[PDB]
Amino acid sequence: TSSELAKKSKEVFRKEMSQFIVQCLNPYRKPDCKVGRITTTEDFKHLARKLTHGVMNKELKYCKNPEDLECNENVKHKTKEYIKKYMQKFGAVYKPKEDT
Repeated sequence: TSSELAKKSKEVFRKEMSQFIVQCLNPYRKPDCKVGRITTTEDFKHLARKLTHGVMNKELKYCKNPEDLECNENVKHKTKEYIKKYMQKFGAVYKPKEDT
């Protein structure tokens, strides 16, 4: 049932994860963020979207069956760790035009 299960699971996942990523990015949008400080809300939102999309794509590659495409613990783990490591490339400020 995973073709349709996943229709709903990807949107739910991407939503959960966008919220989780949003939560994760929250300290970065703060004016005293040392690393990967998010410039603007639009950038914050764009990045949250983008990160959701990259976690999603990478696991869709290494999972292939979206019955497991969930913003689960494993995924969260991978995500927030990915996020940190990701934002470390921006430097002080988040500069997506100089992103990977």
